[PDB]
Amino acid sequence: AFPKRLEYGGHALVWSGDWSAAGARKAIAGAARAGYDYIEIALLDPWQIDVALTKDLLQEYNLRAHASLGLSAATDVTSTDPAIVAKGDELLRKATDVLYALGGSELCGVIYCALGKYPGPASRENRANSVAAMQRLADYAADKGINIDLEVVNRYETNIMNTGLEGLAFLDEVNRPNAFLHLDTYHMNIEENGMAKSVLAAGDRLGYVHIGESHRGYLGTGNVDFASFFAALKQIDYRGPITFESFSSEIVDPKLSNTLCVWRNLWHDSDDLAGKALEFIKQRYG
Amino acid sequence: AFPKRLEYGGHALVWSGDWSAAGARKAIAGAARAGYDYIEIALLDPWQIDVALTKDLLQEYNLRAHASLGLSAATDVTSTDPAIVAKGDELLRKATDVLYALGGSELCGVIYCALGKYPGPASRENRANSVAAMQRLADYAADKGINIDLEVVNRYETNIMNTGLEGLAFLDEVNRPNAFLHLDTYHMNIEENGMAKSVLAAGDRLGYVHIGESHRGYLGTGNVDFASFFAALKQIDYRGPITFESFSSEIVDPKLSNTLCVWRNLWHDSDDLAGKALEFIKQRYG
Ligand SMILES: O=C(CO)[C@H](O)[C@H](O)[C@H](O)CO
Ligand SMILES: O=C(CO)[C@H](O)[C@H](O)[C@H](O)CO
Ligand SMILES: [Mn+2]
Ligand SMILES: [Mn+2]
Repeated sequence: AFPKRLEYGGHALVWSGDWSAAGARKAIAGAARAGYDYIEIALLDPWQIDVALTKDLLQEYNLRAHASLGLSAATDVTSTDPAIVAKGDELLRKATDVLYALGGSELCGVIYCALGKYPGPASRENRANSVAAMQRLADYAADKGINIDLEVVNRYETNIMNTGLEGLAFLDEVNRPNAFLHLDTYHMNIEENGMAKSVLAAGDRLGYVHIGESHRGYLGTGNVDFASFFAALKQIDYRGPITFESFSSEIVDPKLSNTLCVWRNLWHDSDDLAGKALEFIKQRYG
Repeated sequence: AFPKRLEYGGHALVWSGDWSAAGARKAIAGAARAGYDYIEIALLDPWQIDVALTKDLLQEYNLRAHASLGLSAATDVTSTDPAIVAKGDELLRKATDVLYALGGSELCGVIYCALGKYPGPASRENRANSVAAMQRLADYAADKGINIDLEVVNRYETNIMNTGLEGLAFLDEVNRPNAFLHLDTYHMNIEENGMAKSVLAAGDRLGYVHIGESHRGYLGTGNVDFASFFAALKQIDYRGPITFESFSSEIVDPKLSNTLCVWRNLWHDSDDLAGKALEFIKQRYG
């Protein structure tokens, strides 16, 4: 495992629907302006990013970067189609290479399956293939000082693991020192028996955190018990990335946004949303 | 409005994944054993139901019945395909006919669209088509002394309306005396700004309630603020059906369960779950 620090990040889609040269500048300037330690770049297509341009922007605004992604049908590492697993491995290697080039140390999100709504439950083979793929990815990432954090998401976004408890059982089959649990308050709000159980169970295996309101809008205007969740992080003295994550129809990534079913306009002002979110988080943690 | 009374029901999928002679009896016996006033039949294919058999079962167990359903792609009344909208009209008419033959008074659930994930946001055409289909259904239902209740569901299950406030605007566009809002605590837990606002706004327009835990499991083992929700119902003196709704991989309807992404086992003992649920509800609204 590679060093983790308590640091606060903003998800790219708070600012930019695309990672164009302009999109990258807007989002990096945005996160820096709001007082975030890092930007979390969504690498659903890790070939599209101009890596040298982004590195220059990170230097220019004195900002760090981590990376999240979700696979697609074409790159689903759970697939019993070996060719599809191989495309997944390839995308995950490229995502790792981009992260390393940007000086990042965390590759997180739905990296262990296709992000979206499976029409049926995962077979034993689906899970086994995901475990093996996360073993190959962890081993690849280990050579480049990178930790992987598997994001537990709700039933509409994966059929592999929907609770931190399920994630930990999975991580125990993976059995890699640089593979961690990634929890997200939005997803926890749906799946978890309260906001503390999985955090307490994870302890040092909790490698990465997403802060999202129940509707993914303004923090504290929804149903997420943040009092409970932040008390739990304290009880294990969590010291790792915490990125604010929010999706509004105002800022749209043609794939990610429709996959995430973001039908509603829950905000318009990126800077106001991100500014208030960071104040909300730091008032309750750190 | 056709008569509504404060009464408690169990959703069929608490007991049975099919509506065969054996499945119908298992669900109706289960509801009766737990002391529910009614069973809610999941009528996703209303041509499947043996109506005489079910009517006999309802007599045998001294139980009333309401029906919920979700449309599918082939019967989507939001569709810009007039043949698909027509198929929707036909299925909802058949559903109404079944409910009428069972002496039921409530057709509820996702009757206004295809239950599931849409590839993009609903157009004003999609919504207009839905409102007009719900007008036609309400008028057909009214001839048979049946109320319809529009169930607001989360972003992964509809693009038409995800909050009670959105539900009420759709409802008033329908503009029919026997059309009502249907709220579900599980969906509210995701989309709503607290558990009171939509209920207080709805008042007499709220015609049907589903009680589901955040994870659709045992009541009071999740994240739903039931205290706030039940306080709000009291404020508006809600006197309508209240269905306990829960899904576990323990009991599978091979269509509905997969559509609802029930990957996890949240319970194994139907009678324990249903019994404890009713006690939980009557303790807070009895
Ligand atoms: O919560 C999420 C999706 O619902 C994750 O943050 C995303 O899958 C991913 O991180 C986006 O890049
Ligand atoms: O909660 C629901 C689905 O998530 C609705 O009640 C269902 O679509 C339907 O009513 C089940 O029959
Ligand atoms: Mn997340
Ligand atoms: Mn429901």
